[PDB]
Amino acid sequence: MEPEEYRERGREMVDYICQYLSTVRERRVTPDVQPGYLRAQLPESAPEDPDSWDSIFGDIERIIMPGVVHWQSPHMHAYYPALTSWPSLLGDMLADAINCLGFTWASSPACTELEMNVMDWLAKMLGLPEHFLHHHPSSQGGGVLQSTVSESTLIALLAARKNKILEMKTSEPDADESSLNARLVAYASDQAHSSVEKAGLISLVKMKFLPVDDNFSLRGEALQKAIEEDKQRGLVPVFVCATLGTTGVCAFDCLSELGPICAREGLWLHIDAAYAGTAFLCPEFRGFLKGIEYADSFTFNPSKWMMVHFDCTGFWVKDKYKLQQTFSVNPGVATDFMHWQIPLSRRFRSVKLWFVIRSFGVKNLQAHVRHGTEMAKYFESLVRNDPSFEIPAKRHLGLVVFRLKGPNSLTENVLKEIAKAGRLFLIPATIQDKLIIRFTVTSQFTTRDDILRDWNLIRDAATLILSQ
Amino acid sequence: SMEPEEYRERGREMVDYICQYLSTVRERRVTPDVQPGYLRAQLPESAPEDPDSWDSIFGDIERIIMPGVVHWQSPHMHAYYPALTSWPSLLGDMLADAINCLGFTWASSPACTELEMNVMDWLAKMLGLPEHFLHHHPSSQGGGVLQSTVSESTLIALLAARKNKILEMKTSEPDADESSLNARLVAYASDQAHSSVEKAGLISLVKMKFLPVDDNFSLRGEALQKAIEEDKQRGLVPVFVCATLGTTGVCAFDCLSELGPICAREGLWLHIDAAYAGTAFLCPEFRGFLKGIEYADSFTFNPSKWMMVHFDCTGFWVKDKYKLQQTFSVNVATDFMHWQIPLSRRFRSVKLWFVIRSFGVKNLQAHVRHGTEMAKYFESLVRNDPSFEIPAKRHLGLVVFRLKGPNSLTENVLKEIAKAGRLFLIPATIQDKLIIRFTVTSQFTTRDDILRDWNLIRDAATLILS
Ligand SMILES: *Cc1c(COP(=O)(O)O)cnc(C)c1O
Ligand SMILES: *Cc1c(COP(=O)(O)O)cnc(C)c1O
Repeated sequence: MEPEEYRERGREMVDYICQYLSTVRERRVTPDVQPGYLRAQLPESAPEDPDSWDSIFGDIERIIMPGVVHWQSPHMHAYYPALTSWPSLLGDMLADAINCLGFTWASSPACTELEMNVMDWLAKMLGLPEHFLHHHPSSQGGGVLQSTVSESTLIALLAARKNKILEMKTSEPDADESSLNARLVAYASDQAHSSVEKAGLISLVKMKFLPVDDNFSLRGEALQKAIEEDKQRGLVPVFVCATLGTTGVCAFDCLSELGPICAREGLWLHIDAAYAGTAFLCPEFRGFLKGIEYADSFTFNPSKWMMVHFDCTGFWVKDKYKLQQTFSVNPGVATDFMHWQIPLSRRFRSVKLWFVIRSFGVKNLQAHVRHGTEMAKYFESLVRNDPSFEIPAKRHLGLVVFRLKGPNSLTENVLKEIAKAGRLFLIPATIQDKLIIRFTVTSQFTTRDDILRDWNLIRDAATLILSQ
Repeated sequence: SMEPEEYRERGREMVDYICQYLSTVRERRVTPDVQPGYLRAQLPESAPEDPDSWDSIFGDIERIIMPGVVHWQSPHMHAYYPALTSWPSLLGDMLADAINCLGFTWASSPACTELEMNVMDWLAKMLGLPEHFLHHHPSSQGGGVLQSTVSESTLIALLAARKNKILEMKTSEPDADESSLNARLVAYASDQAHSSVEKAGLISLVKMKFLPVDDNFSLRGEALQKAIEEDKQRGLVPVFVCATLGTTGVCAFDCLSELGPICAREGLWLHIDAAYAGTAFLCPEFRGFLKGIEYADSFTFNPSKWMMVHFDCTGFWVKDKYKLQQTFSVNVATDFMHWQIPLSRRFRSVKLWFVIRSFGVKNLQAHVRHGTEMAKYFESLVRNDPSFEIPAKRHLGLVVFRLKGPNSLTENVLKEIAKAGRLFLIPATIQDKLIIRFTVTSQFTTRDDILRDWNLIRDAATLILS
C-alpha cells in the first residue's frame, strides 16, 4: 500500500468508524448465523495477487458485520460491558504505527515510562493504598497493564505459591518445588469467576470454593473455618481471591473481614474487581473497597466499564520483588516489565489509556459510572413494579438480575423468544438452582428510552410465554 | 465527552501524522538519548479533572512520547528480531477496536471466531504446515489459534504436554496428587533456546534441561536420545521438547528430522518455536528447515516479527485440540477460551486478514526473498573484510559477525556506533565470542540502507584497529 493509498483508505476507515459507532442502535445486536456460516463465503486459499482495497473494504459489511455481536450497542446487555470510545481508538492508531516492544525499558523507554506514571494516576483515581504506587517513598509495589483479569488472577496465585514454596524450602531444602506445591490450597467465593478455577487448573494448586451469605458475599467466618479444617489435614493455605462485583449477581465479598484474616494467617490476598473497579472512581461506591490496605494484589478492567477498548487490565502488587521472583531465576534502577508478566514482549497499551483519562477527565468518567448506574436503577424500578417477576439479588451498580416467578423453564423460554429477533442480547446465568436473566447497562450513550424499549421487548416476550 | 465531528477531524489528523512518521522514519535517531526516570518530570502528578485540548494531547506525541521511542520500523533498527507494521495491519485493527467485541465463545461474537479459523487455515497452507493443523481438513483433530506472543504459546504447549502426561500417569497411580506426579517430569530444549522456554519451566515448576548443540548451534537427535536415557534411568519422565527453527542468537535450526521420530517413539510433546524464521516458510525453498514437521504436536511463529502484521499477532497450531482444551477446562461451535490462558480475547484476525489480502502470497514471498537478499549482500561486504569473521552461517535475514581477536575490539566497535545511535545493534555471545547481530528489519530496506549501515560499522572498526 502506497503512503498516498493509506491516506484515503485511512480517511475512509475513520468515516466508516464514525458512521458505525453513531448508528449502532440501528443494528440487530445478535447476528442471525449458524456455526460454520463464514467458510463457504471465503476462498479456501489466501489470494496469490493483491485483492483490491475496494473489495477488502466492501467485505466489512458484506461478510464481517453479519457475524458480529455489536458489543457497542446500548441493546447489548450480556456479560459485563466492553466499551470503546473516540479517544481510545486514536491512541492505538499511534501505538500500532510505532509498533515498539517494551520487554525491557531499553527496548523502548517511553512504552515502560508512560505506563508507570499513568498506572499511578489510576491507583489514585480508584483510592487504592499509596503502597500500590511506583513513585511513592515507602511503597515497594506498583501497577502494570495486563491483557485480562484472568491472567492477572493467575499471576497473583503464581507469585503467591512461589513465595510460599521458597519459604517452605528453608525447612526442607531437599524437597522438590512441585512436591511442596502439592500441599498448597487456595480459596475463593463459590461466586468466583471461572478464571479462579482455571488459575488452579493451570498452576496445579488445589482450589476450594467457599459458601456465601444471603447477599452472595464471602464472609470471614467461611474463610476462617476452611483454613482450620485444611491445616488439620496438613494442607497449607496460600491464597485468597476476594471478588468485588461477582459475574452472576455483582455481589461483593466482605473485604473488611477477609483482609485482616489474610494478614494474620499470611495468605496472599488478591482482589478481583474486573467490573466494579471502575465504580471506585466515585467515592460514594468506595464502601465495598473497605479493607483494601490488606490486599497483596488488586485487578480491574478499564476494558469493561471505563471506555478503554480491549485489551487493558490494571494489575497492582504490594511487593514487586515477590511478583518478579515468579518470572526471574535471578533475584538496575530501570523497571523491566517482562518480570511483571507471563510473556516477554508487551506493547504500548498506555497511550490509549492516557488519551481516554485525559480526553474525558476524571469527573466525566465519574458521571459516566453514575449515569450507567442510573439507567440500571430505572430498569430495576420497571422489573420490581411487575409481579410476574422477582429480583433475587440487590443491584449495587449497572447489573440487575431477575426471572419470571414459577419454574426455570418460563425464564428459559423468555430468553429463547427474545433470542428470535435478537434486538437485545441476553445470556442465561444461574444462582443456586434458580435461572436468571442478567441485564447489564453497557453503552455510555444509554438513554432512559433505550432501557424502556428493552424492558418492553422482555415484557412482550414474558406475556407471550405466560400465554402458552 | 467527545463528539462525532470532533473525532472525524482528529482521525484525519492521526492518519496524516502516521503516513509522515513511517515515511520519514530513516530521519529519526533509532534509539533515544534518555535516562530512566526521564518522563515523570514532563507529566502532571495526577489525571486531569476536566478534559485537556486535542492540540495539547496530539502535541505531546512529538513533544513527550517520540523522544523516548525506539523506532522498531526504522531500516536502521538491526537489534533483536523485526517487529514489522504496515498500512493494511493498522486499518484492520482500527475496525477491530471500533467493534470492540470479545470472542471467548463463538456466541460472544461468531465473526471473531470464524474469521480467525479460516485465516489460520490460510496461514498453515502458506507455511506448508501439515493438513492435520487445519480446522476444516476432514481428518484433522487440530487447528490454529492466534495468541499474543510465542512466549505464551510455548508456555501453553508445555502446560498441555504436562497435563496430558499427568492424566496418563494417574491411570496406574489413582491416589497421586497432580503436583507430585509433575515433580517427576523433565522437559528439553537447545541451550540456544529463547529465554521463554526457561520462563515456561519456572512458571509450571517443570524441570527444564538445556541440551548441547553441534558446530552449527543446531540441537541433534543424538543429544536428546542420550538425555532421555540418562533421565529415564534416574526415574524422570521425559514429557516435552521445544525444537527451535531460527534461534535468537545466530538464527540456527534444530534438526527436526532427528528430533521428531525420537519424540514420537519416546512419547514427548514436540513444540516448534519458529518465532522469526516461521515467515520464511512462506517461500518453499526455506521449507528444508521444516523437514520432520509431521512429528510436531505444536508449532508457533510471529507474523508480528517479519510478516508486516503489527504486534500482537502470534500463530499457534496444535495436532490435538482436545489435549489443549483438557489443559484449560475442568470438564457445533468452537470456543477459543479453551485454547488459551485467559477467558477474553479480541478480534486480532482482521489485521491478519487485511495484511494477507492487501499484499497477496506473492508480495509476502518477495518481501521474505528481498530481506534475505539484503542480508546476503551485507554478508558479502563483511566476508570481503579480513578484519571480520562470520562465526555462524546466514540462512535468512540475520548476519552475526565480530572483529578477529579479543571481545574488547568488537565491544569498542559497538560502543563507538552507539555514541551517535544512527543504527541500533545489540551484542550476543556464542560461547567465548562477543558477536554483533545484524537483523534486516524494514520491508523498505534498500542496498543503500545496507551499504550506509555497513560503512558506519567498518568506520567504527578502522578507528578501533589503529
Ligand atoms: C469479566 C470478569 C473477569 C475476567 O475477565 P477477563 O476476560 O479475564 O479480563 C473476572 N472476574 C469477574 C468478576 C469478571 O466479571
Ligand atoms: C523473539 C523470539 C521469541 C520471543 O517472542 P515473543 O512473541 O516476544 O514471546 C521466542 N523464540 C525465538 C526463537 C525468538 O526469536
